[PDB]
Amino acid sequence: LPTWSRSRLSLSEVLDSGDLMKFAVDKTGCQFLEKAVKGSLTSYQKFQLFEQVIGRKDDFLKLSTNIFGNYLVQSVIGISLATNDDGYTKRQEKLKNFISSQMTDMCLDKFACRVIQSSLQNMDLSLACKLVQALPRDARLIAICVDQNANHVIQKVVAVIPLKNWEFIVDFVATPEHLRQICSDKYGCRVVQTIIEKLTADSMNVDLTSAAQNLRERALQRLMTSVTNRCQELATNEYANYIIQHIVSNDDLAVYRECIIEKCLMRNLLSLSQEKFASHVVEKAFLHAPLELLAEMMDEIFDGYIPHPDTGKDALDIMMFHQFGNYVVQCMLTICCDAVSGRRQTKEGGYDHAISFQDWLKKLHSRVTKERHRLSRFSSGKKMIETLANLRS
RNA sequence: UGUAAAAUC
Repeated sequence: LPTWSRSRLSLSEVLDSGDLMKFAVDKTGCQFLEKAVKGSLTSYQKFQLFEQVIGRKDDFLKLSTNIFGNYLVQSVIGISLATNDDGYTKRQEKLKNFISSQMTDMCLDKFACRVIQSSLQNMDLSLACKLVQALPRDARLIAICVDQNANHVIQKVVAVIPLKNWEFIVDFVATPEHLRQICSDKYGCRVVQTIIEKLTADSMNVDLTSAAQNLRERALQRLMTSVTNRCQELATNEYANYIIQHIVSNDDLAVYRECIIEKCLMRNLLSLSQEKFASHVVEKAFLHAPLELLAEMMDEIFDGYIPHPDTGKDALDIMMFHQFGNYVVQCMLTICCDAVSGRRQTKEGGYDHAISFQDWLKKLHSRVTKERHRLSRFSSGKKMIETLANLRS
């Protein structure tokens, strides 16, 4: 802090001194400015703030990447946008040019990415769209998606910019090798998740024109083709299993839920049920499958696999006592008890499938009855016994 | 008996 600067200090003093940049990167100095710029500003105070804070590229970049300064930058941007005077256009154009030119570097900065984010939602839409065009289209875009901070720029784009402007991001991410890298990442998955939700024709998109719905659909199909083509890899992955679960769980993605079940899960239920990550996906599939697929799933567990040649152990034996598989059997049982007890719809496709649920329940009850002694050794076993006991009444 | 995210004074 400059020598000449103690409480009861004026904003004009700071602005006139030429020492703003020193205040803005200081904890106490920036604390002062942040409070001062909330008050009533005259035209000239605003003019000076515009010039010193967002007027020259280097100082703007210096403050934007600063732990304290980035807040002041955001406040002054807000004030610039609220001041519809004659210099309005030149200021917003300049701000767009500054960020545009250092896009990647600002995205990857812990503090500057915050400046990018408030600019995206606050700037006039037409100028915010130009910021989006400045996103990199190479390895650097993956870098942004997998960064714990930068990924939020992409999420903000998805939230507040119309799809046409970021369609290149959808196609970039659907590129097989990009999808593999991004979906194998903790933060990269969050980016794909938010895109999927934006691209879903849910109650949140009813404000779209039909042309915009058509655009949304194409982008959805292109992304989902890539997702379903790598479904096996994604369903079993530590991070991307959550995405597959979301797709299977969401009624508004019903057709993709079915694609996944048919071409990924079916015939692999026994093995997937024994995976740490995929076992959760299998549960979701049971919970949300349409009746016809559900019947195939059940039939696969009860009679899809040949029992062990020596011991006579079947798929259901393995699963009941497996560290992860036991949760799938509990899920199967709970579905059946919910159906038979009315807690779950049994009609679907014009028909009441109650008889099928009773069928599957009887099988499970017969198995649990015969194995009650071994099952009572385990928490899962006791849970199933109790589930069945609570049903009788 | 079994997993992620929710990121700045």
